[PDB]
Amino acid sequence: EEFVSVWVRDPRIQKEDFWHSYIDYEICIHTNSMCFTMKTSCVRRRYREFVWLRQRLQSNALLVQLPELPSKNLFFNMNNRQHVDQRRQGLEDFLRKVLQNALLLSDSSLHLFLQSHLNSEDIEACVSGQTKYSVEEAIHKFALMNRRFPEE
Amino acid sequence: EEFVSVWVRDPRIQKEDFWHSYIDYEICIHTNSMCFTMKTSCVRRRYREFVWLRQRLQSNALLVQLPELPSKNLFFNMNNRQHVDQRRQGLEDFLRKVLQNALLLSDSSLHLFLQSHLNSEDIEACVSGQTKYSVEEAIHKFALMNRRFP
Repeated sequence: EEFVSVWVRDPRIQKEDFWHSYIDYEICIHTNSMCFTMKTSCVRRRYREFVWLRQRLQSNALLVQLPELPSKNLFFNMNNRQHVDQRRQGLEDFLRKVLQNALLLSDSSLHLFLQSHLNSEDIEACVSGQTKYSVEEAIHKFALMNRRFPEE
Repeated sequence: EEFVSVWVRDPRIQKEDFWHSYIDYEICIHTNSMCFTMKTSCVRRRYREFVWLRQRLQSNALLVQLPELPSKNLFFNMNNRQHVDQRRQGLEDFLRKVLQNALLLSDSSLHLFLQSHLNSEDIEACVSGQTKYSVEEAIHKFALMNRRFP
């Protein structure tokens, strides 16, 4: 019987030796549902991308009540363990709830967010019909790159 | 439209401690079909397991002619680059033909052979209903273990 499971884990600093470092997380999906292209996926995303995601979803579903995100960057300090953990929990809760909703499950944005390398610009390009590649193509190409699959 | 692609590659010698040696191969599937559980898979199998597979398939589809397997087995010398290559080619051709056939595509044995770690004893157990886990379970657990998922 159909299930979908999601973990957010493994916080890591990025561009650490630059100005403009940021923290991102790993998002792992495991499902047996027809809804997803891949039954498993791990992808890395940061809070600002979750924000984009939330608002993208909100604007295609005016009547839907999106779940909360955890606290904003302004109130986030990576040296406070409790911060980084609260953020990860919150981002898990957010996705868990989102994924319980079939209308949202039907948004290619969410799928590309979860099962592709594409950033928000390209996601928007892709679901709006303006890229050479389809949504399925992008997802498959991510799995091949990501699983170091040989051949083609 | 739906596609399915298979490669057999990366022959390797397997040296269990003893005077025990064999070659196995990597079998990689890439598909976008609803027929398969996973859209990608890489698993390692050996010639003898193919032999098992072919007889198992033959016996659940008694009206289908199965493509042949490569036939030079006694002769075969795993230190002859060309022997091992001629094999892997044959095993690719075997699977490619097999997969073009929808009756065979609906045999769980094939799926477990391609998308799980289970060996033949367990495959048989599993498709017979004698294991605690289902077929879908075994395939999903393989992908999780294999993709180092938490």
